[PDB]
Amino acid sequence: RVDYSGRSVITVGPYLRLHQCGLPKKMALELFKPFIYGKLELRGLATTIKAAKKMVEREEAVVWDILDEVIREHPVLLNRAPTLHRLGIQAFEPVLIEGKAIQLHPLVCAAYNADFDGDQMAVHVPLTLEAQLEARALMMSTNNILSPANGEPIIVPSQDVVLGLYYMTRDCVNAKGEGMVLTGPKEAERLYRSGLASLHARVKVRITEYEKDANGELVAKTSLKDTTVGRAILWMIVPKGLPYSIVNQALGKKAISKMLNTCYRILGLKPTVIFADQIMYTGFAYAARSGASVGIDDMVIPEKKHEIISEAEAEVAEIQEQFQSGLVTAGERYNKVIDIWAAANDRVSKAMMDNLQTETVINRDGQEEKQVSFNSIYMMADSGARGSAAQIRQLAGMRGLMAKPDGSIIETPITANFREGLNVLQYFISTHGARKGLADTALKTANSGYLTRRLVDVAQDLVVTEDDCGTHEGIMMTPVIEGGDVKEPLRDRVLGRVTAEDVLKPGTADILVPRNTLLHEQWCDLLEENSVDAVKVRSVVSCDTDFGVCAHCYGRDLARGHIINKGEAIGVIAAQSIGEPGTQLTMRTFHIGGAASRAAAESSIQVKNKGSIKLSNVKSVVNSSGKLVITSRNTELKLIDEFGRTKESYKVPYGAVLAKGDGEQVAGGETVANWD
Amino acid sequence: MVYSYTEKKRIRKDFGKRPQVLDVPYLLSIQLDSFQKFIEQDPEGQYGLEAAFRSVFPIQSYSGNSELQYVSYRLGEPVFDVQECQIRGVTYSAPLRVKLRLVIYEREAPEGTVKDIKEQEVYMGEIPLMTDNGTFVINGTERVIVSQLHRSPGVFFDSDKGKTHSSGKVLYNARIIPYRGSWLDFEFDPKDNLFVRIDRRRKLPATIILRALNYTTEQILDLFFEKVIFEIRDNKLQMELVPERLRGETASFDIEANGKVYVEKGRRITARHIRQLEKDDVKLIEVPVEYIAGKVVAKDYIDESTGELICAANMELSLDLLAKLSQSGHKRIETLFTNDLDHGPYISETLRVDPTNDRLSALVEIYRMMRPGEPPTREAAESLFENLFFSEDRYDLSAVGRMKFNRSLLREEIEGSGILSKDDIIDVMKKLIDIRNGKGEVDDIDHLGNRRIRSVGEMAENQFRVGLVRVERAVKERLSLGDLDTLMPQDMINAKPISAAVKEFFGSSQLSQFMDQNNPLSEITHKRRISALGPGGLTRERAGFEVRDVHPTHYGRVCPIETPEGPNIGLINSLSVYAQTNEYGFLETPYRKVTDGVVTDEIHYLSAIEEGNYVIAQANSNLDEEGHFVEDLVTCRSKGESSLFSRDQVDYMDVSTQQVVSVGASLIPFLEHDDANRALMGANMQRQAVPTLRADKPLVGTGMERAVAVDSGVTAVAKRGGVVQYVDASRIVIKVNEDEMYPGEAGIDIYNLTKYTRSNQNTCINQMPCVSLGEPVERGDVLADGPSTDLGELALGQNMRVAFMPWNGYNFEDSILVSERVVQEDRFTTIHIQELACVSRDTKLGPEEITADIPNVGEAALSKLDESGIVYIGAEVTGGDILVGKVTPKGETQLTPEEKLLRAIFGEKASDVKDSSLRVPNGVSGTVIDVQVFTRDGVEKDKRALEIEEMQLKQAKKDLSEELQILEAGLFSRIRAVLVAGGVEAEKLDKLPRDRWLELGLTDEEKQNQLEQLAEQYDELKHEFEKKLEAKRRKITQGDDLAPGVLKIVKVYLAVKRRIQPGDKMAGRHGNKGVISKINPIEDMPYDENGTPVDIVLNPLGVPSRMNIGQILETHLGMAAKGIGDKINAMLKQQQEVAKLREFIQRAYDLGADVRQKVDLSTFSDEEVMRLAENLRKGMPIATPVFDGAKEAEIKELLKLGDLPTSGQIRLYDGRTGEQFERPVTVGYMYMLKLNHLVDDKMHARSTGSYSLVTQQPLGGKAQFGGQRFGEMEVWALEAYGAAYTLQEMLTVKSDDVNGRTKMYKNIVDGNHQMEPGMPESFNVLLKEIRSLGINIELE
Repeated sequence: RVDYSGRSVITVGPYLRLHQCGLPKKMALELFKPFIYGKLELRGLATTIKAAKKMVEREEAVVWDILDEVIREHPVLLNRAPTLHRLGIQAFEPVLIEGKAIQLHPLVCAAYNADFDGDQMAVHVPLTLEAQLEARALMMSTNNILSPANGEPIIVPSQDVVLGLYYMTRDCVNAKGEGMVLTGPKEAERLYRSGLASLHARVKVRITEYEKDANGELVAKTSLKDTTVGRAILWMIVPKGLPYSIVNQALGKKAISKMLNTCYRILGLKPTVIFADQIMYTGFAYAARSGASVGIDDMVIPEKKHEIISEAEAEVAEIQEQFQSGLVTAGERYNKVIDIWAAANDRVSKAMMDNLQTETVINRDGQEEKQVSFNSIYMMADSGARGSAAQIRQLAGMRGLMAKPDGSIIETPITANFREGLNVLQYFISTHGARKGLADTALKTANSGYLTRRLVDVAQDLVVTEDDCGTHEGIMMTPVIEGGDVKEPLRDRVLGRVTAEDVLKPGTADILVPRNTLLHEQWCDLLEENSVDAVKVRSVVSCDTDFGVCAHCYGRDLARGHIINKGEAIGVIAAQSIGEPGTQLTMRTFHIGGAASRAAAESSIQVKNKGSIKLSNVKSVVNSSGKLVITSRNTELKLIDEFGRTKESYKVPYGAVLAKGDGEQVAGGETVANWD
Repeated sequence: MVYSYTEKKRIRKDFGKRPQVLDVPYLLSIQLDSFQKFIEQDPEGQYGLEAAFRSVFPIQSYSGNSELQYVSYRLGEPVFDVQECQIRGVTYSAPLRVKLRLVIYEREAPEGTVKDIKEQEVYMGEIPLMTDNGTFVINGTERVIVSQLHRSPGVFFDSDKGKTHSSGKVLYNARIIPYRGSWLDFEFDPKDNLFVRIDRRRKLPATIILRALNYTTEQILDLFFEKVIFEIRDNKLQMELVPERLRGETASFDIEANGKVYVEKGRRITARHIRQLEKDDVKLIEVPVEYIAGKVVAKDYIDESTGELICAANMELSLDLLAKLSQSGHKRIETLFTNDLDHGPYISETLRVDPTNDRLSALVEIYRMMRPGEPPTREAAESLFENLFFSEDRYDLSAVGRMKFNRSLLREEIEGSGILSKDDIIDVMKKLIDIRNGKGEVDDIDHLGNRRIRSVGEMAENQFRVGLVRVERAVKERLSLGDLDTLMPQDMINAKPISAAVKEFFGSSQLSQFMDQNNPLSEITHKRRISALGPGGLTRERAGFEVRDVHPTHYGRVCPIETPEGPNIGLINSLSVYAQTNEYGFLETPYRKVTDGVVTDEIHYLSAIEEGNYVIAQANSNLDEEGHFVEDLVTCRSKGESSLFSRDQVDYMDVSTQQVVSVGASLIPFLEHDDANRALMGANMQRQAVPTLRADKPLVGTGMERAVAVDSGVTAVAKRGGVVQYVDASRIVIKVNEDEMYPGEAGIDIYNLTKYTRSNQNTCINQMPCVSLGEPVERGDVLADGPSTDLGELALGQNMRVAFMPWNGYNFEDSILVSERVVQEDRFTTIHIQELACVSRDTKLGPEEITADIPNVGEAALSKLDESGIVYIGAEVTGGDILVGKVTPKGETQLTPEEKLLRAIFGEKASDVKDSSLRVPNGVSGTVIDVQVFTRDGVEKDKRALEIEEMQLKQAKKDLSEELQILEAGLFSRIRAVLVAGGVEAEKLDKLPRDRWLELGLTDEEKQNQLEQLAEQYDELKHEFEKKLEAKRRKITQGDDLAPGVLKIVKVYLAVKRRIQPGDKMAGRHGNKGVISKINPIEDMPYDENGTPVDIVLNPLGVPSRMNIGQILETHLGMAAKGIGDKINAMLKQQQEVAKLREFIQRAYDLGADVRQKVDLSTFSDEEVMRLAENLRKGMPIATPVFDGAKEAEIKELLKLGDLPTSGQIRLYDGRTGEQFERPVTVGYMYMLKLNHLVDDKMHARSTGSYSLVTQQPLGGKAQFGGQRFGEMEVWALEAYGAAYTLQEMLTVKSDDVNGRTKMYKNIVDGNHQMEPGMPESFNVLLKEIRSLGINIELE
């Protein structure tokens, strides 16, 4: 049952600092009573312990001042009750806010996964040195950014930050202000005065640049770049060296999180860390100033919907007519009708999108040229703050079809948009499948929890004591290269791993034996001489250390900076918590994660990059018809470019008849063999 | 007609062109109907107490020559009242009367009877009753039983193909389920033999149990099978032809039929060769001998020469056996068909494998299979076989048993025997053999045609019947003990089985429970609920797949929307508004009849079985005045699907579109626009809304809540309405009109309003008068409003100003932003009434006196408490103050004789050490409502309760004295009327009583008759009124039955005002419910062109994100409504004439296309609706139907008529900086929701507190102690963060270690900061338990 808990409910402070607590005055001084007694003791405002107890029970106003003297630097650790990963508990610096709730940083709310629907909150008070100072030097929310699951720094500047920065960075034809000669301080006078819109196309305002390529020194620069006023506003956020509105502005999309990653790539402490919240302050600031809204006029219903539903209904009418005649079987007729309503729903979605961009116009002067659409639905879809093309497809276009009891697509589609009145049976099937979705999503939590039970019960065994034992065994690193396009590059797999040999390029020089692989060296060997995608890298699984694991052999990374030390759980708890979010929710009907039974090489073998397609570990057998077949059973079919790097490689099973076995070339999307 | 007297105050504007011909039923008729059929007297013997008394009765002992005949029963009046009984807190039950008559027969003498026995009624058990709202009063609780749903009795056809069996093939089975007793089922195995499973026991072959039915194998094959024909005369081997009985043949030789070959040797077996001998008429033919050996013999034929048993039935024939049989002189031979095409070789493996060939050994074997412990003695095998299979007591097929048994049996008459039948089970075996044969259709488990709901009537009939049998056992022992018993039904019948069965049934059951009361909505939708829990219907505690799904039978009766979104989903349901229960428990829903091409106005209720074959049109359709449909092809449904059908294919109609929704989700407008998932969430959130101070009827609505509020029984309605005389918050009286009255007793109808009273949800309830005075009241008009009700119209939440906006990041996800204006407007403020009871007494050391001292405490609490009594009513109780003083004897006497007669014990007198005081728990502070304490018999010298005991006498004397003055005054005025012309004197009679001296003498007849009569009924009403007044006062001062484990009970009501709160929570009608981030000042709220700061700020991103459509139309249409009310309010600011505003009001009513019958000014035009303008001056009551709701065309037309910009967007300025926000902004007015989620109730902060003797861990929350809990997920979260400190000292220092807490708090002084790691005492509980275990581990 622990101790010292407020058991509060989350509120969202936008203001103050990323790590700080809108701890309230009511939750305060209740758990701080010992610090108040010792405070009145050392300071001497009271006489005896009982007298201090009287001073606290009488709720004097003087107790509030010294209470603030304690609260400011006395941190509070916070966690949500359904805890999953290591960042669930974080230390903040509390400040009093009038109320019964706790104002919490929303960017941290996504880290906790907590929602504002009213889920409870467990508030504990740390005890003295090891707790306060350990959570101060370790568990702080800015001190821990990187997540040892995905490996990328986990920050969610979504919602009104994505929408607000989207409205910030964008252009418009004509409108007001044209170009501006003022450059650096154009937002204050131009924006706050009059006549200058928040965003204007074709502005000559110059932007100063900084080059960090020098050693321990920044090299300045300046030049005139065409950039919108809002982009000039966003540039004032980070004074440090940036691409200066090229990659630092873009469209105001997840690329803002990308430039946040590139900004965090250099000196991950520092004004890289601090003042980076100004993206949030301007995000909700000028997002609130924007004041996006949703209404009846916001959504657009395509007029092609009537023609598509009518044409599909006529085709299906011909299908049921052929079934009435007996020419078409019930199965092929059912799956066929499913195909026509599926492709027709896709048509309604595409026309929906067409009317989502090019139908929205703005009247200025002749108005023939119009302008980019200001619709909030399009700002959410393109920006990525929330929503998706499927949810919007249900808002305007067709809703799709599913059946919970049957498991097959129903033959009675929903032709009514949300704006239009839905049919009674349409609402019946929709609440059916929705109830099934609630049952599944409610079922996945317990199963994921049990999975974490097993995995975490296995993971307890990691001491991680010795640093480097110098083991020669390491895994050969090769890209996955599966399907038409490669799923992941080999640079991300080989990045940040000890390398026994790992010779890039045709064995010229590349890395030496005793060299660590960092982002700069691994990025240099990845960018320069990329023809070799296979490099031998030491792994955690292979370690010569008798007891525990070797940190140098496993790798260097953590929530904090690189070069991890011993005593860390590492992949034990980081992996046990990494598998929690994956199994927390199934993908679609969960048949996606299962065998799809349809693959690239299974239907028609395709190539990624243009090059010579060869068969590795196979015996080429020519036939009398001119085709080529593999004599062995398990074979390999790979596409090698001119440099020699593997583009796409798939196992070639026996029985595949190809037009050209070897010696020819292939382009993007080429099918060598086709087997049913 | 459209009188609308009670709705003239507020006429809610209705939309949609779909009329409702069938009005909303009283809708409680399932519980009210089940109750009124549960207590009834009928000659037909309907299910109930009469069915149980007739079922068990006559009660006759074995060989006792004594019988007990039933006089049935009659119910009496309870001792207490409904509201008064709920206040007293005692169970509400009426005694049972009309005991059964006895009988005596002479021993050894036939028909001899000494005398007839007719005995007076005897008290047996207590039968609780039901309130008009559908509740049950037991110990002052609500006690409502949830409706039950399970399998209806009858023959079941089940697929039952196991997915875990790996066989990949369907295994058919059928089980007959009686209403009571053992279950009988059949089981297949891959051996293709019919098996029998009874009450989970191992499955025996069909031949052993059917042999136990005393049917020989000859009757088995000759009955279940056809013997066909075989004839042999001098080995001619002639047999009949069955060309249509089989498709196939194997011909090794030619076969000639009547001089012509039907099928040549090796000829084709095709239908060309079949129909040649089939269509033509052919007789018995002669074929060679080799065809006998392949066929299987049917009947049992034995050789006529000698008596051997050879050639037994159901056996294979041998080539050498043909010579022994055919040459034995057999007259005829019967052979089995035994060819598998449409049939199968059933029962054969049962006959072969079945060990027992006889009924006796079969009964012994089934007895040994039933009882594993005792070998069968063969003596009771007949009683076990009969009572186990076919018997009157152990069958109980009831009604649906024989109804579904004959329905699936394909019989004709509905009525049948209530016990199992041999031909019936043989028919089940034959049709089941057809199921194994492949012909016939199986039945669905989830199909509600096989389901029947059970209610309080049938359930209480079952438990009460069980208790009645428990009585029949002991009474059977009493009658069997003596040979002749006179006046037997006196001490022989005991009330403990009845009172234990009904009082334990309604007292404790899974279905029976008290309700959490928030608004009348949660009370009515909690009153109507379908439950698969309890006995039957529960497959497993968790998970399950096909049981939780939704069948097409869920369309028009149960609501798929309303549902328990918590751990168990798809189980609890909610019946439709128009749904009803059939006589067998089936559920029927309305459909309008259609004859030829016109739609007749009659509507019939149809169940799933009847409506399954019929085709019914879609809910929405085009209608014409001639009755024909406008469109030729109308959307209709037949079975499990829907498609366009011709106008001649539509049998019935769906009437309203609300048949598929329930009362819970039916009040959410714009359902077709909003997504079904978020509508499900909102419908789940509607029940938790706490009632607030001021109830403002929703300006957006449906119009069903008008009937829900009046039909919920929460509001105070009026019977036989009339001209109101006196009004008050405590009481309301009405003078009844002379149109309809009873000739006797005269009088007027009086009503007692309930004051602020605690509910089970700790909320506040009360009723307030909607009428002023002198207003005519009709029958059914609501006089007063309950909690969260306004003018008989349900409002459980409050409207407020709405603007869609991000504001400075204070609104994120579902977070909510509330203005300080609503904070200053008292809105959302609610009263939470908690009850505090201090009840102990019961000490062998002497009784405990209430108050009169507080030991070891100063005068601070003595100032709040009275000297001889408890605290003042409506005081301020803060912290640990003592609300009711209570003492205890404790040590009582001792050496230094009780401290010299309590001298050193000061003024307590007990001695010292009384902990019995109430001592209000910390953290709870508020004002007290009323102290009900306790009322006992023969109690004296109690200063408490004196004021309320006097107040009840003054109340009953006041309201009874009113009727007394109406009576005596009426008859006195009749005296003043009759004395005319008999010696009248206005100046004398208008200044004196008697009436000149009792009407003087006049003409003799008027003297004695009129005067003696006036004195007769005068003293009769006076003395009778005083006698009834004393009879009522005796009931006031007699008290109730206190728990024997205490001398005196004390209970007090307390209330707290809790208003809008920063953390709090809020909910929408469309399912958005979130916490409030911070309450912002008015100056920081953006304002419009008129400078009106916005009250609420929500997140527009949740509309696309969470797929909530109805919020846009909600806020915009609400902005139109408050635009009407704002313009009319401006007219009142200008003090315009009635007519000038009357035109705009009428236009406001009739604008649009039809969609209502309402017409303004229709009645006198100068009152009613004219004042209703001043009623709606704040807002316009606009309603939309569920699926028939308003369209954006009429919404933008009305909002455009309200002078507001048609787009629904107004240019807005910042309240902070004053600058304008770019682009227009969507604003509006929507209906919001205040819940019980406030963080004063949710949030409790704690540091150190009480622990437990087990492991030294504290109990948990709600105890004002503990740190809540950080579980194993937090253990792995600290192992995840890599902190050894927080985890290690976590599990140890706080609970399992006292050293960590002592050394920790000691280190707080001077701040040593060290925490002792310690040795865990919980680990010493593990070492402890292991030490109790036989392997004890000790440290070295």
